[PDB]
Amino acid sequence: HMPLVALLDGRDCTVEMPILKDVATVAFCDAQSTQEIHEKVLNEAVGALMYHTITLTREDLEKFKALRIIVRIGSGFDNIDIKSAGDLGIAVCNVPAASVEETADSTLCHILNLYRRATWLHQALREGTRVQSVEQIREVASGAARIRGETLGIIGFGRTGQAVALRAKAFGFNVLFYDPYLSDGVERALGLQRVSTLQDLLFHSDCVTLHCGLNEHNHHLINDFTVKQMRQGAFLVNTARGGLVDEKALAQALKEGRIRGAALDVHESEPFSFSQGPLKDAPNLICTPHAAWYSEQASIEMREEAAREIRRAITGRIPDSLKNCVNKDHL
Amino acid sequence: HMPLVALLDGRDCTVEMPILKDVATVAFCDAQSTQEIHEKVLNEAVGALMYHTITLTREDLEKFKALRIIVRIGSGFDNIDIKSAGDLGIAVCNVPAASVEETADSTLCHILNLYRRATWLHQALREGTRVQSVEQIREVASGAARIRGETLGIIGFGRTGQAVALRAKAFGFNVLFYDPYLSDGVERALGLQRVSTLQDLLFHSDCVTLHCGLNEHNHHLINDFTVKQMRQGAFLVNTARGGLVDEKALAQALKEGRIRGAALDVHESEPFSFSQGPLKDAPNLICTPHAAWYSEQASIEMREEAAREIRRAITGRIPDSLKNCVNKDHL
Amino acid sequence: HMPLVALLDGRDCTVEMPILKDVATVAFCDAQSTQEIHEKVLNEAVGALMYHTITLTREDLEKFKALRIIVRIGSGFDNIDIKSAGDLGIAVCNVPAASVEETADSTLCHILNLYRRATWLHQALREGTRVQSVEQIREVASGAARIRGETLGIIGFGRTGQAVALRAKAFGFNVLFYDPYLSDGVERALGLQRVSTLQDLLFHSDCVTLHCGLNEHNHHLINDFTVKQMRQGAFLVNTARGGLVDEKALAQALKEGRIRGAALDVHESEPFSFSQGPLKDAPNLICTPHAAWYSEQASIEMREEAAREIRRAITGRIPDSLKNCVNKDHL
Amino acid sequence: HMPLVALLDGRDCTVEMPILKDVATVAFCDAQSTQEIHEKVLNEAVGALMYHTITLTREDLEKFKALRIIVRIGSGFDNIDIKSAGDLGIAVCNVPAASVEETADSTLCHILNLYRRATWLHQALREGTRVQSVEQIREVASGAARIRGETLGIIGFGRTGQAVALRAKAFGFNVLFYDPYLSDGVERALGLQRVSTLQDLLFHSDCVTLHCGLNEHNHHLINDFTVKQMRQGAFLVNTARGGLVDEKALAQALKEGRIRGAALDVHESEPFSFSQGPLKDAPNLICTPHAAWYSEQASIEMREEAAREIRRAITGRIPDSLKNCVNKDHL
Ligand SMILES: Nc1ncnc2c1ncn2[C@@H]1O[C@H](COP(=O)(O)O)[C@@H](O)[C@H]1O
Ligand SMILES: Nc1ncnc2c1ncn2[C@@H]1O[C@H](COP(=O)(O)O)[C@@H](O)[C@H]1O
Ligand SMILES: Nc1ncnc2c1ncn2[C@@H]1O[C@H](COP(=O)(O)O)[C@@H](O)[C@H]1O
Ligand SMILES: Nc1ncnc2c1ncn2[C@@H]1O[C@H](COP(=O)(O)O)[C@@H](O)[C@H]1O
Ligand SMILES: [Ca+2]
Ligand SMILES: [Ca+2]
Ligand SMILES: [Ca+2]
Ligand SMILES: [Ca+2]
Repeated sequence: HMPLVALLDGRDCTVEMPILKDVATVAFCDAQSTQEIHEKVLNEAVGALMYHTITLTREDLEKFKALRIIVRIGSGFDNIDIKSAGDLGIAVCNVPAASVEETADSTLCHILNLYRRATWLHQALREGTRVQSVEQIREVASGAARIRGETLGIIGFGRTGQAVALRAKAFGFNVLFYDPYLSDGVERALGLQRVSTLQDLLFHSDCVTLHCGLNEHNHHLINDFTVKQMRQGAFLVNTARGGLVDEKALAQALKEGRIRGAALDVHESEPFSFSQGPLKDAPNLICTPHAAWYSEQASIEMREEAAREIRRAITGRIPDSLKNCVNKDHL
Repeated sequence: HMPLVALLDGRDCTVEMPILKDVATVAFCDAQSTQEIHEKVLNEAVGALMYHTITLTREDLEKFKALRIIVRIGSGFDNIDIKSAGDLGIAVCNVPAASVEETADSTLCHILNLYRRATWLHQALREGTRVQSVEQIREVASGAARIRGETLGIIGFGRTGQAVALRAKAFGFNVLFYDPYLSDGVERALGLQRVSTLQDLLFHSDCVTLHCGLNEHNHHLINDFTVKQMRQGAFLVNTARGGLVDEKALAQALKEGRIRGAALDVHESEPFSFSQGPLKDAPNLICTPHAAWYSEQASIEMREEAAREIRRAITGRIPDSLKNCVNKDHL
Repeated sequence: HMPLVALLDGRDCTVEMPILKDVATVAFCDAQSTQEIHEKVLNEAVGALMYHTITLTREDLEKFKALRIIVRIGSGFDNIDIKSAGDLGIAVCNVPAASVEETADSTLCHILNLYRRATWLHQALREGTRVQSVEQIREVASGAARIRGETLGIIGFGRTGQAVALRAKAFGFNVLFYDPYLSDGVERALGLQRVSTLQDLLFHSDCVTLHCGLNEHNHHLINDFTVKQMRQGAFLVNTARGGLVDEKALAQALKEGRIRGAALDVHESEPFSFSQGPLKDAPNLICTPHAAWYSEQASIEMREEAAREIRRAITGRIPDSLKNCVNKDHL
Repeated sequence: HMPLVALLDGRDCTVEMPILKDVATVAFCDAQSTQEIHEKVLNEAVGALMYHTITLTREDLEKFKALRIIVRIGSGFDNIDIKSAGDLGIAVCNVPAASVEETADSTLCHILNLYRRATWLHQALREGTRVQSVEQIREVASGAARIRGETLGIIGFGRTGQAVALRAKAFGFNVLFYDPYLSDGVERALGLQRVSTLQDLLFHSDCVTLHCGLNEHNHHLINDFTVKQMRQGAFLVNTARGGLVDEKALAQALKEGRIRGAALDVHESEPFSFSQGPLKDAPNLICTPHAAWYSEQASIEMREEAAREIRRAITGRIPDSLKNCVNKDHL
């Protein structure tokens, strides 16, 4: 009788089971919350696989009586109290590399959608707008702007942020980044300008894109205060984490025109709806349902890697055998 | 009393008049056809400014009794019989450089919109789709594909085509082009692979993008025959000219899935409508109303350049003074 | 009995003969001048292969009594009177693509050799210089300069020039070019700045590199006059043609320090010697013996292509069958 | 009376003193070894500035009776026992960013010097070689190779390594790297392939370039064993640290042709001489006297930064105030 591993917030384990067949019994819960988890898993689950639709607090984690590893199928782990998980003796891991370029591609797509208004232009044709003269073109496409010379400010200069920068350079962007945790000179290897503070980044950027994890020190990084530091008519793009932005502040900025447009793949409350929330009636808003990460090859890659990480934890020694443990310090 | 210059298919001459004030009387016609042009212009117009919403055949041009220059405010001139215009002693000019990067940016936006489905994903949220689980994400975003390793086939390797290639390289595309008029070795300077025939390009390309003018030899370049030469599930993008594609052929390819998606800024009949035409009910279609060229700075640049070209023709010697005459041979 | 083809200024025909065996008798002359060509070739040679070490004037070409094609094994043809050759009914062809990237790589090597002084630094160690302290390093390497922010001015924006630009961009150069024959907007497709005149290019460039053919209108393009228009302490690089530079002017500029250094793969009189010529005692000079074009694969590629061009001329119709005829107008 | 700071292995403190004037007395020793340091500095020196020409062992550091900070004017600190320095309560710092791009430029210069033989070709002309025929060009330039398609293997994917990769991509290199300390996915952000082991890197690379620090685990990383794992006729470039290569092994590889050429800015014993050492008579060797880092702007930048770091240590709290302390763990 092998250890039990549970896919907490999902139903499909097809990609994982060929890797774990002779290692662990695999069950799933399709649970949005811990309340919806059968007590068989809580008391006996040795490992857990998990996406982004369930959050595990210290109280949620204290209900598990035998869990020793949690593997987030994906890069971000802000939905898990990793320090409490470490206190309780539970290793938390992630899969960081699978969707780096997918997300950067989705990001560039949203950046170009703002500067070129292709998505809004398509809606206008879906809604029946007639664009016959060169002069109706200019009106319907009003706001489309030349990209060369514009300044793109990247918050978070890690893997995805650097992929964004590389792509942005080819379109003629002047690319800056702000990352207060990187060592001196990372800007030089890649031929970019770096700034010391968020205020400087927002001050100089016509378009601000977010590419940092959500941690204890940057909740609502974009807030009513820091939004006033953004250039008039600036763009905001967020394919990182919804909790990084105060949507109430953003909603007002868009309504008053202080921000000309925003493209958001993530939101404070998901799933997102154009009928519920602070952006209920905000203008110049493009939204995708947390899909910037998804490609068929990326989805398979991350699930196979996560399954292997579970295998390494069961058959090996924690945390030495793990390749992407994110709470070694708290463990 | 100065020579008369007429903005044929438009109303706004504000950008042009400061340049032409002391050179020519400036009138406009706001005419979609030659039938709608007041006979005062036909008999006395010495020069003409024109966009893409009116076509001038040999018969249309023979109605002008004093015209000696036509300046297309824009790069393409397929809407003017340039060889007959030259026969009749009328120089035809264009403005090629103003929207090179704007169009390449719109093109990359449409390419990424197909590979990432951001525009379709936004529609699904506008239509009320609920995307709660990781598993509804995969379904709603089904078709989104990893770009690295994919092959982008560029038809037409001129200014816009080369800007497309440069940008595409940064996303990991394998970029080929087909241009049967360029000299030997242009592929080498830019680090790209070139193919000899359209069939080869379509054979190897997962995504085909068009960046050639519409001339007498490539009407319906993409037709029922050449569409069968495209890879199964390939992408098509067209920000060049609508006449290059047989939409009846494309409509069927999209319906049967031989082409997974198409992004079109231009169409056989403009203005485009999702309710009229061969693509009335075609799936996986993204459309923009011939706006890939438009930025505020590009629109001003092209109009000022065209006004200067008109000035050079009136005050100087034709065709020696013109900087962008496109029918010197037929003149 | 087949037509005779002669390798005029060489001995080795090994690469060409498998292609021409059943098409033409192949002889060689190893001749630096026409005076050294056996009269059998002059009177009967139907085709000719040729490198850069022999020049054919109208008088040289009038000695051939049956020649109908000349194929330059290489890109440049300034050593052939192509217009007189056309008058006499002789097609002249070249092979332009084989060494585009080789030359751009040699160019970047010479550019970096000037900015980094690696070649001069190696000489100093060959001559026995002792570099022990950080302070002898600065002295021996005195002149080495930071590249980011420097301006590279490209004269000639064709295949090699554009390959130079692409590479130069990655090192942080600000790249301009001057090419008075290209159409409007070529700078935009590639994300570069263009200037109208040679004076402007030389005015703004810290390092000037030449990548244009030698034609009737740019002999001694760099002369005593235009050298005074160069920035103080500027760099000059020439991998194009020696006839483009007045070496007497350059020698003085280097001696007086108006030019800090020059890297030359070509020269007014070849073969080059550090003991003969106007640069006999010029300082800060790096020289290579007209080898910027050479790689093993490039040398084979060009010779096979040239052999095929000869084959096409003998077995087909001139000039219709030729792929790289450079005097179709004069023919 | 202020604290004393000593430039140990140098004489020039001009750039540093305006920053330290009112903070510390500044003396210099111009010492290649600790034996040559006046005892006034040993007993009273509170801080130390230092380049790469003196090494400080535990025994050297134990002679200082009041030293509390050492600042290496430069990136590498392999010449300082940092762990013993930390044991003795001495913070060790460096200046990492000043010469990132200078070194990458020197590296690319040496890489191109090998592939293009420009430096060797210039020597041949200095030695009087006559290169008249196309056929003497091929012989004298024999070995010059086409770069597109070649594989560049980077050992060490930090700041300089990544700058090397970016530049190398533009020349057509296929760039791999090996860095066993970086997290999963760094290769993806930058569009490169990564390998797990040194053997794999050496196996696939036509040209191997070193860009890692010298630490306790990679002395003689390139040794007689690992040299046999290099591809036949491969290139080696080293602008990092001389101690990374067994020159006896390299000397033999070059003599037998297993390595076609090597470009070395650093060496096991410096200063380097072509008359002393294991490479006394090694062929196909290019050498520079540890100058890859030097530009005028880089030299000033690093000295001002180091002076500021000394100022921060004297006027602030160690190690909290330091911006580039490299032994916080051992302190
Ligand atoms: N508040 C913040 N502001 C800017 N950058 C941040 C912040 N928090 C984290 N980061 C950076 O975001 C990056 C995440 O990269 P990755 O997780 O590899 O995509 C890291 O370089 C972090 O240092
Ligand atoms: N039928 C065709 N197929 C491929 N390329 C074409 C065709 N017709 C024209 N072109 C090319 O399209 C390019 C137009 O570039 P531009 O007008 O500068 O954007 C030129 O390089 C033409 O040679
Ligand atoms: N005097 C000149 N100044 C600047 N560019 C020139 C000059 N003469 C020729 N060229 C350009 O040099 C380029 C040669 O390119 P290629 O022969 O393809 O390497 C062409 O673009 C020419 O227009
Ligand atoms: N033995 C080694 N093999 C490969 N990479 C190494 C080795 N030792 C250190 N490195 C890497 O070298 C890089 C140094 O970068 P930097 O000091 O920023 O130029 C870091 O990424 C290290 O992980
Ligand atoms: Ca703006
Ligand atoms: Ca596909
Ligand atoms: Ca200078
Ligand atoms: Ca080789």
